[PDB]
Amino acid sequence: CTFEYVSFKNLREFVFKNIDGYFKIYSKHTPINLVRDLPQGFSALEPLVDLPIGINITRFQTLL
Amino acid sequence: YNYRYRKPFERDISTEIYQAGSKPCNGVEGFNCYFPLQSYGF
Ligand SMILES: *[C@@H]1O[C@H](CO)[C@@H](O[C@@H]2O[C@H](CO)[C@@H](O)[C@H](O)[C@H]2NC(C)=O)[C@H](O)[C@H]1NC(C)=O
Repeated sequence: CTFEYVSFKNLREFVFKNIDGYFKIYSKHTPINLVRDLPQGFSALEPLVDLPIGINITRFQTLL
Repeated sequence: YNYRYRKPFERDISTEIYQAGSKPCNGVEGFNCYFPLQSYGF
């Protein structure tokens, strides 16, 4: 509790990774034709955030 | 006695026991079963 912060067509994409207590986040957003599964093409995710929190992660869950 | 000691930029304040052997220490004190923090005699 030592840290706190505040800032189907929408395919919204993310990458998350953690290194020596830093925790890095990247993303992209697009509208799409087919909604069922990952549509064929190409685009790159771009950085958002890094948090120096120090946690030793092994699990996660989506908040519906 | 307020000061104490037990990876790169790891921190963990856990009370989980130092076992000195494969005993069922189960997080509880005993012979070969010791609390992880020790105090500096400053
Ligand atoms: C994540 O947790 C593990 C334990 O599950 C930590 O492991 C310790 O790492 C140091 C390396 O300097 C060893 O000397 C200790 O013996 C390890 N502990 C045990 C119980 O084996 C690990 O360091 C943690 N990583 C971070 C970044 O917090």
